[PDB]
Amino acid sequence: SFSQAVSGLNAAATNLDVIGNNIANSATYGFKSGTASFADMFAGSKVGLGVKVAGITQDFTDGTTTNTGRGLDVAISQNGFFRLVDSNGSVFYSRNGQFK
Amino acid sequence: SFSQAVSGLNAAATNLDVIGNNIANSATYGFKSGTASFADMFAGSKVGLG
Amino acid sequence: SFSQAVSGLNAAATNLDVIGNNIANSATYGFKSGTASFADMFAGSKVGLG
Amino acid sequence: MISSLWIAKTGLDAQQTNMDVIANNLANVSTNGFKRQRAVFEDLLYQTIRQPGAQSSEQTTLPSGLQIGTGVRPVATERLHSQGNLSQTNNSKDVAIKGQGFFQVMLPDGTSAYTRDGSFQVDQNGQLVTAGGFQVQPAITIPANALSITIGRDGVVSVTQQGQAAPVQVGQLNLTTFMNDTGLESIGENLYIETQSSGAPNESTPGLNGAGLLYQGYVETSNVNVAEELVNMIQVQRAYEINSKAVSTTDQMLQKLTQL
Amino acid sequence: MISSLWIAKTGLDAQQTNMDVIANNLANVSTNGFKRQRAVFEDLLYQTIRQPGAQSSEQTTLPSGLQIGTGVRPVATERLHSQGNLSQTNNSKDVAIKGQGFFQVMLPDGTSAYTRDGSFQVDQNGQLVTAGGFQVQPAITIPANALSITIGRDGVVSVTQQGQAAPVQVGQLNLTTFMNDTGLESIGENLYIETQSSGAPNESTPGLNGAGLLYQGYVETSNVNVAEELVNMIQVQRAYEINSKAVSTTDQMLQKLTQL
Amino acid sequence: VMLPDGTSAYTRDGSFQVDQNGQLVTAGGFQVQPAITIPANALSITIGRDGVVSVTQQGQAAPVQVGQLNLTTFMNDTGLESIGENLYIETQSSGAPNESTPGL
Amino acid sequence: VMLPDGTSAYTRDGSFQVDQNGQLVTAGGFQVQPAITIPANALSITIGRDGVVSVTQQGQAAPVQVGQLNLTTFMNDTGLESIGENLYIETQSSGAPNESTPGL
Amino acid sequence: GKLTNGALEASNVDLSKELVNMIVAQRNYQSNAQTIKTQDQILNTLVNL
Repeated sequence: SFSQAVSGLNAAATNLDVIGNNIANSATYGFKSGTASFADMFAGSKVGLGVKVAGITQDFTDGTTTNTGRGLDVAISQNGFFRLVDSNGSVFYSRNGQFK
Repeated sequence: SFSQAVSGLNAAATNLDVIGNNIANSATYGFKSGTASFADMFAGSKVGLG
Repeated sequence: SFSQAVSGLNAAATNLDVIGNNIANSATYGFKSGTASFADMFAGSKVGLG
Repeated sequence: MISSLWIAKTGLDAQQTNMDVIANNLANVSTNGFKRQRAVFEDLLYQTIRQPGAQSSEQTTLPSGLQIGTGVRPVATERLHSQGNLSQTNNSKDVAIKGQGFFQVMLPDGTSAYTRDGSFQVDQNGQLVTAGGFQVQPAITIPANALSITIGRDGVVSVTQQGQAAPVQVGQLNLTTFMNDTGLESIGENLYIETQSSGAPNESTPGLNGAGLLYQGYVETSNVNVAEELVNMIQVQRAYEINSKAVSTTDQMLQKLTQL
Repeated sequence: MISSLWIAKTGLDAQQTNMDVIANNLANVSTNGFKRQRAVFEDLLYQTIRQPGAQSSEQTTLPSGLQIGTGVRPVATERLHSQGNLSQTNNSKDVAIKGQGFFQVMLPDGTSAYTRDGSFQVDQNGQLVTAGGFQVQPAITIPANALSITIGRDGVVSVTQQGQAAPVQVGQLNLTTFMNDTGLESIGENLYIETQSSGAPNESTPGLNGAGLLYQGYVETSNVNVAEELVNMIQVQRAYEINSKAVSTTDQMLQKLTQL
Repeated sequence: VMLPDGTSAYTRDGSFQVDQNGQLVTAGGFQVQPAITIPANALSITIGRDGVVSVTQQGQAAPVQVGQLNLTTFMNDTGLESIGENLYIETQSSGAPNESTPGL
Repeated sequence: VMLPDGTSAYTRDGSFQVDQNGQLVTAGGFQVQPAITIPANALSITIGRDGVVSVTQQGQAAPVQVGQLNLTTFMNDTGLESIGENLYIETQSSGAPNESTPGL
Repeated sequence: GKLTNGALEASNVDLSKELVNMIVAQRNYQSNAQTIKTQDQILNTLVNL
């Protein structure tokens, strides 16, 4: 009966780990809190194989804007992103507004 | 899995140092205020690392 | 059975935030005061679910 | 090689199955839209040395016969389709169903399944899909540049466009009810399919024909009672230990018989 | 001396190797840049008393034959080159590598080893050497009267002297990758060397061709999780006890046979 | 799995490694029959629910398929001769294997 | 149980396999007389308390009846002549078999 | 959305929500870990006989 329990043990650890991540990234500017979701798995019927992580979703509710002064910063009121490029040619999308 | 908390504690304590330095160095004529900046990290899976 | 306590805390927190919003928006010209209204839930059997 | 040994083995297997189902129920306590499992057994056959109520003479009958059991047999590990608590999330793309029914889902092979956990996402094509890539059977497609998505008490779902000063309906989420909800065989990822135990599913609008109601922003938690799973575990452990004691006693008596 | 005894001996040896691997993983839970190892087994041959699918008659075939296993053999003990976590050590000469790749190093005899460590120090002559006396192959040297050493996100590393009001570039920290990182054989003092299982090393600047990136002032911790190691210890202990009990049963059976 | 002599065996043991050529071989040095060749400079390797196997590379902003993992079923899997290292070879008691994509 | 030479034999040890053609056979290649044939790629097999047997396909939600598993009784079971392969043959002491559906 | 000069976003993380969820998560881990201990003793009793 270790197989059912060990999988459940890992699932609880992952849920706890994500909570720690959401609680450590506080006061970060371009950050959206994330939560994990699970889903059971049965081989056939009457047999249980435990539980597996069904992906981690992020809640994209916009945060409260702050009047940090300065001139080289900007916050997007509604849905949207900034498009950023690396020297290698990759494309990265960000929500943070710290510019220098 | 202490990597989440130990990274957070260092960031939080560093913020106290910056705030403490700013309030301590008040009334200094040639003084410009400072402020920290954070950024999350992701190494492997979607779960954050602090 | 943490569902009721969790729901109660969230409901209590929402009331406090709305009250904070109303007092913070004082001395604003075009503003109408806000207020939150609650409602109980029942889906099981004669026991409040929050 | 002994009837007592075989009976004790059957008892040990029954207790092992009970412990396994308890462990499985305890494992996914945080899984949304999860209905716990209860295992039910039954007594096995009986060997009748003397027929009960036998005609012992011309005018007298045996008050009770002589029967020896052959152990226990697990009937089935059924799933209790109870009602779970509705949490609070304040999201826009997740709906909780309060009452009875299921959401219909089109599996990749082509068949259809039914789910109880409402937490929908949007694929790159813009249609409403659940966590796992499966798209909803009525194929509700969310148009781009959508300001907000609202879902009413009934199945009607509308989306507020950029302008037009009025929301526009985009589809309807009919839900399907069954007759033998506990007869649906379960596959992974919170899915159910129908068999002969459950009747032919009937789809209907929410709030009619005994169907439930759709609440936006909530989620249906698991109906696992961890407060009593522990005491059930204690009882299971004690029963298993006592059956092991019975096996040990049988072994000891066999040894001290063959030591002649 | 008997088949069951030999099978149980092989099982005991396999469990002993598993326990040793678990102990070794747990011992260096704090070593920087350590990659854990996992043991993989596979069962040995089978003696076929009756050939499966044999032609028993003119038309009847055996649905299944008679085969007896010979035991279990530990095929391999492989490193798991996952991505370790990073910490804030706050040293100017500490570098962490995110992604995949290795820092090259030169052994005293002359060959080249590869490492994942980042605790870089300076020898007495001003050459960038690692903990142990080995020096990096590209032969990067740090001049005296150096104020600060800054290592960029890519391989460029610069130093600042007292004056000149501008940094001066010293060298490039190219890193090498392999087709099969798992095939590298480990040696002492946290090093890896090329073998036939892994492909010929390919050297590149960080950030190109799938190579990782360098972060200054960080250090990479071992990829060992203490949570599951304890449950693995429990399971391996139970398996070892079961195998020992099987040995005891075989010995008792043989003794009762020869008591005649 | 293709044995070195030329014949084919079957297995359920999921533990895949890559040789120096990038081929997806099982633990032991035997390559899978469809010969899925994992390319170098691979940022990540993903295997879907079906047989599709894709690799996310440095650029091109899109995973690229490098093969597929079909699996073969038998009419009667009990009657399979069992050689060592987790391999089975088809016999007369088990019909000719039929390959298929996963999930169908 | 149908013997290879053509005669019929009766047994009680229920431990069945599946041949390469799907015929429900016992351990030893002897096939059951009512010829219970299991179609290929069957998800699972369910035998009711009575003599009915049905397999399930994928994406059908309707088990298909494949045959009827009748069992024969005797006037005197003690009179059956036991042979090897764990089988019994009828004799003159025991009457002719009268095959009947289970439960009746 | 409409941009705004001289502004930055918060973290949209509610400490009240996160702290209580940590209490619930910890109990779930212990309850699961209780099963492993129970299963070990079930096997332990059987081995000793």
